[PDB]
Amino acid sequence: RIARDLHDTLGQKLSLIGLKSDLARKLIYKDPEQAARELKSVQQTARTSLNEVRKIVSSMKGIRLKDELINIKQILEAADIMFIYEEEKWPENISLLNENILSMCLKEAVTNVVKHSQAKTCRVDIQQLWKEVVITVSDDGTFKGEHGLLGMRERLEFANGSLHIDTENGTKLTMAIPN
Amino acid sequence: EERQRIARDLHDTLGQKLSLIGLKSDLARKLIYKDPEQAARELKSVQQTARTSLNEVRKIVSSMKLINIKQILEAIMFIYEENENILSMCLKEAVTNVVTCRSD
Ligand SMILES: Nc1ncnc2c1ncn2[C@@H]1O[C@H](COP(=O)(O)OP(=O)(O)CP(=O)(O)O)[C@@H](O)[C@H]1O
Ligand SMILES: [Mg+2]
Ligand SMILES: [Mg+2]
Repeated sequence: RIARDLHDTLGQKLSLIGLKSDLARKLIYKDPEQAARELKSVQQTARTSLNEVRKIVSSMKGIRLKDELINIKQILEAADIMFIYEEEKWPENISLLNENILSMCLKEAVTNVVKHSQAKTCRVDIQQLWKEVVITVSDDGTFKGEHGLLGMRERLEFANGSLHIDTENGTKLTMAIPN
Repeated sequence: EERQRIARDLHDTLGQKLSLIGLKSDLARKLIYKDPEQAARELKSVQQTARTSLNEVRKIVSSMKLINIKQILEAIMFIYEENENILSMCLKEAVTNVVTCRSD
């Protein structure tokens, strides 16, 4: 996973930084022009490696719940669906990891609204109850069915939480996760 | 805090090594003609830092992914007589540092 990306994209860059380096050395007196070229190559590869790092560190830190909310506001307004959120007391101390899980889920949910729902409006509820945080997303558009969905289910279930789908007044997704 | 530790270490050591590869590379370039033996020295320095980054990636990977302490002690006599993450990592470092040990 994280290991294959690290080892591969980053590994291959770093390996290459060494090889090109060593080549440019071999050419300092025989072909200084070609040493020079080789090293701009080195610097370009090193810069992009820094990008790779950025990305990896970003996945592993996890998206924050708050930031995911902000994001879904943006997304729905861009799809012209109306964003309703009656703000209430914030989740006590949810896991840093569980909070990512919720953010990822909420993401794919809201996405499915802008994609299939034909919805006018979309409600988002975040509430802390018992020793578990539950987020609800409903949308007033007809359900189109009966990847992403089974995905939420599983992420959330290895988590020890659950997912429900209700297609009576649209599609109301309910994710719950322990802390 | 474990994915948080890992993101942090990756960004730390690899952040720095890659900037250094940046700057040194750029220097050797500046020196190809005005000072080639120095350009060469600089570049050996770049290769070495690429090596050590490869090592660092290698090790972090190893943290996500006892016989070993025994033969590492051999190569200095040791005694032993018989959460997983924290305990194995911490004992590994413990004996790396001691390199008689039942704890030495
Ligand atoms: N809010 C919604 N309104 C209406 N239908 C929905 C819906 N959310 C999901 N669906 C239905 O579920 C189907 C598949 O959902 P899922 O998210 O698993 O796949 P998808 O079609 O979004 C592509 P991906 O697998 O890349 O997400 C859709 O084709 C659609 O019929
Ligand atoms: Mg989908
Ligand atoms: Mg030590």
